[PDB]
Amino acid sequence: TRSSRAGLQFPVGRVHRLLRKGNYAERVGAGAPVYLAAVLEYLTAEILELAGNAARDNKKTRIIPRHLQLAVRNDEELNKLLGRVTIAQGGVLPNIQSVLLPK
Amino acid sequence: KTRKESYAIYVYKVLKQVHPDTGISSKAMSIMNSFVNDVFERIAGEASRLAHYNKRSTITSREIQTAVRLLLPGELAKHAVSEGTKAVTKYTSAK
DNA sequence: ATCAGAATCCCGGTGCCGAGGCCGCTCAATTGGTCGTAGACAGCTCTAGCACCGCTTAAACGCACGTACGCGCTGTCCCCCGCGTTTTAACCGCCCAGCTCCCTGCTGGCTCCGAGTGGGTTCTGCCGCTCTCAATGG
DNA sequence: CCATTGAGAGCGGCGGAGCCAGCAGGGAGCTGGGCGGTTAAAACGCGGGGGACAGCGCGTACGTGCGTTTAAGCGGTGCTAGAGCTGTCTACGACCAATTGAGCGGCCTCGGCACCGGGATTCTGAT
Repeated sequence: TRSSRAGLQFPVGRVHRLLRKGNYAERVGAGAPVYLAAVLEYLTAEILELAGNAARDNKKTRIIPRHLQLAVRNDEELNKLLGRVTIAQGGVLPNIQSVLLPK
Repeated sequence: KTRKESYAIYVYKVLKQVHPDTGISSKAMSIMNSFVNDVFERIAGEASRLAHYNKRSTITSREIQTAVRLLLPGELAKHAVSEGTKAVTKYTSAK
């Protein structure tokens, strides 16, 4: 493969195909399917990280959409990135405005 | 019975790399796959304009790189460039 | 606070269906390889970006004053709240329809095609490779 | 008496008309999906509390004006850095073909977790 040759889990082949076929440019370098597959791999790790955490915190062995949402909205940097994305079955973070609380 | 692709199995392998004793639902699996494709477009897209902007025909790891720096928030970008520059050099090692 | 009193949480039992795993096939990836061109890189020129100055003055700053708006208070009246009853929209049992069971219709295959009679002429596989005989060479 | 071998001869091959059979193509059975019955979310009833909103008044901050003060804008001159245009060589990518397992659908069993009925707690409102 090449996932091997770059220590990646993410299909370095698949990616090289998709760049060429998805009409981004005439020609496509050798490093880029690797650079990108990596960045894709990197980021899917950070999510899987904090969601899993969240599934532990929420006492489950399996990650459901909520755990993703919690991971995402609680992370300041990830939340920005997915600033315009609604995640199916995410729900919302619990947040109740002060002045609404009892006295 | 059509052979529809995804990133499912690799998402999993990476899941094991980070949370070995943890699993995932199909519903969340879709979200991970959606996430991957969305991010792939956004980076690929930026890269594409980058090339054009600079009257050049090739999307190299460099184009991808700077694409990443426009697409990602300070810290997440930072690590991304790492893993990016790393796996590339490690790739150009082997042959 | 101090009370009971809800409503909510956490817990142990049970249960079922989607996770996560393996079976094996196939098609996308990888390999080895050629060809040419995009773009790297070194050379060169020529724009406009930076710098720096002083004459001019329009803009900015700083303060004085009071006006009219921010907001804090009150006071009233009613619009939504929570608790509850009845109507309606959603979940379980029956009846009707799609997946299914039956007939209807074209085409290929098979059989038959008058009795009798006379005469005629043509047609019973053909080559060739081994075993045997007894003629005839020494 | 001895003897290779031509010749003899024999076997292994080299038209036309009319019934039934087969098939393929189009409706309405019994298991799935759409309507009736039951039953849970919604519309309505009831009535009281607190929030909206309007009025008022106080206190003060922000608009206005003027005199003082600061530096923007002007155009004018000088300097070279860097962009943009140029010119050669070649590395890296696309493209073609042939071989190989990574990845997908299809498969079954199994356990993480939805379900709940009981007992543990953590508040809310009344007092």
